Amino acid sequence: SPIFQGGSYQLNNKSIDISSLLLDKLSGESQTVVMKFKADKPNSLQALFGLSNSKAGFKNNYFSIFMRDSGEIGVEIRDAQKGINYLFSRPASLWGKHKGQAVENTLVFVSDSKDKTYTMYVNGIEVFSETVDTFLPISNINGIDKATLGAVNREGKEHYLAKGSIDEISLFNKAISDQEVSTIPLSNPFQLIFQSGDSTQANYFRIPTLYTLSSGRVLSSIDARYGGTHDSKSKINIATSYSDDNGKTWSEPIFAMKFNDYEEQLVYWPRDNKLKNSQISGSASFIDSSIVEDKKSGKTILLADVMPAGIGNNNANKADSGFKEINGHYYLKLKKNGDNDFRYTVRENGVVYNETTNKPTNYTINDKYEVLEGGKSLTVEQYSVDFDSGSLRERHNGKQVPMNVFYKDSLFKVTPTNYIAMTTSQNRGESWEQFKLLPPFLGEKHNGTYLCPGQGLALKSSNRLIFATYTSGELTYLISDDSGQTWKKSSASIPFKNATAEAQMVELRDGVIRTFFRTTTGKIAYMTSRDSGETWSKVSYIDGIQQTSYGTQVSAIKYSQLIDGKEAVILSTPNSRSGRKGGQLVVGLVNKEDDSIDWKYHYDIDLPSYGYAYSAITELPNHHIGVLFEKYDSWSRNELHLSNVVQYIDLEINDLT
Repeated sequence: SPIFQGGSYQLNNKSIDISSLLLDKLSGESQTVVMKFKADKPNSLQALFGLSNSKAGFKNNYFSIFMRDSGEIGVEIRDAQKGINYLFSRPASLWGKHKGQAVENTLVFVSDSKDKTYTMYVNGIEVFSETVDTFLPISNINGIDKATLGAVNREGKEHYLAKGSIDEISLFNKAISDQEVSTIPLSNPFQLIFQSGDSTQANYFRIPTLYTLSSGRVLSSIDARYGGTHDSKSKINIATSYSDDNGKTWSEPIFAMKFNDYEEQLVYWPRDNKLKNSQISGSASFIDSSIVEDKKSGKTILLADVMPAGIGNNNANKADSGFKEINGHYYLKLKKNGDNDFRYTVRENGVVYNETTNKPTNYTINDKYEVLEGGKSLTVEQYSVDFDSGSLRERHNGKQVPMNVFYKDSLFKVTPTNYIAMTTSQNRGESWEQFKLLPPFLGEKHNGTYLCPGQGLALKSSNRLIFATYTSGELTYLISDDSGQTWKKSSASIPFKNATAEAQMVELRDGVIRTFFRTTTGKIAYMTSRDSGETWSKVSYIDGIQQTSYGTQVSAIKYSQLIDGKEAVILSTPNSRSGRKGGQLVVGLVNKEDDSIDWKYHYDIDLPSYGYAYSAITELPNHHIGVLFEKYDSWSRNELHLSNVVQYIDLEINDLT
């Protein structure tokens, strides 16, 4: 079926000409390129493949498949006479190295004249799909006379010289279907747990977690993000999946926490500069999850932040908890439609009580935070979103759903601020219970704290459960000794105002906790408790790892085995002062005399220039390490709204050292 096939070409800053093999075979208006290639030391911008008009006066007449040392992939399709200059790309589409060896990437470009569409897949993932009104076949460019590997020949000179290798290349005079694409063999160093088109119906995912349960099951949680990769305000649900075989295969995702005020739509969110900041603005959401397992009860516990309709971090009421204190007890406040003030509370058995007239109403709130009148369920109409009119529209879709107090159309509404909720599973992640709000920890006039995403900590020698959270000026550890039925706080002051101090904990020895956390200084910080978390030391910093000024979540575990005769801690973080890239696992050996850590080994996840943001790590039952991570720069305004960049890998200790 192919018109051309070649192999083992080495690109060392000198192009290979293949004109007399390929050019005379190109025909018709549809084509497909399949390319298996390695590039572990790429130049800044380099072409892998070129079709050009190399004659003087025609320098803007070519097709190329190009890559950047940031991991971006794209095509150019240019014809000066037709007036067409197409450029399509997506960042963070590529792999560089895995376990000291160059990764073979599989690229498939489809040029389809019947539908007027250009489609790119890398490593089995669709990275762009672009329909045009004036279609330009790649073979139909005016005066093409060269086919080149490792450059584009423009006016006689090699432009975009490449470093790398093309192990295999094939061309077809056909636009192959999405069915035929799925049958091309792949050499992937990674797998997917959550992905576009699964049961969540979210097209985006952020904020991975991983935790190894006592049965050997590995559980993962994540943000299922509907309106692009934007934080709240937006539509976001919390989804989960588990593996019963050391991470080799994963279950179909379910919801741990979800709202029904807006539809679950799989949407292609715009990436152009005019529309990319569009944000879903009338929906409730959840954001940032954390997991722990409780030994005594056998329950699995998951917390996440909760945002009412149209609320997120920058518009949330900072001077209000959402609760009223009436003699040491806390009651959720509510505002009725037509009132200027919060005149109601939710008392015992969900009774809506009028604070102004001190009388109970005919309304109640159920365990699901839904409103009943005289025992009868009230409803609201659902919204859906679209870009059909050229901008974002949010509108009623004709479907009735239970009236919830976090919803925009509810007769009774909560304070517009941030909350924390918990759910539990009694079957290790196969189903999740209805969520319950946690109470305020810092008083009536203080907004909720922010949960640190990743793992809670279960102390080895006791029944103590701890979840780190942050707020302005401190880490607020939430402690429960009774399977999450009651909670208390433990504050640890930090020398930063308004930092995103996302924290993760390890147990060095019984009752001894070291917490590693994100700061605003470009260094990872730490503090120790020898108290089982009652009291905390001052702050110190890690040398040998760099972050940016705004910083990035760091994951941390205590390994179960000795390395070079000593106990070991493993950290996962970007190691770069420029952006969220240069991902590492760093292995530290503990000194038994003073609890200091000697960071002795630094393992390269991929190339220094390739994206790496938030991450999850766990020791798998077989002593391997599982890593689930954002493989892109999640801060950059150039890398927003990418699908299937949250990816999973498996490593062994001997790879790291």
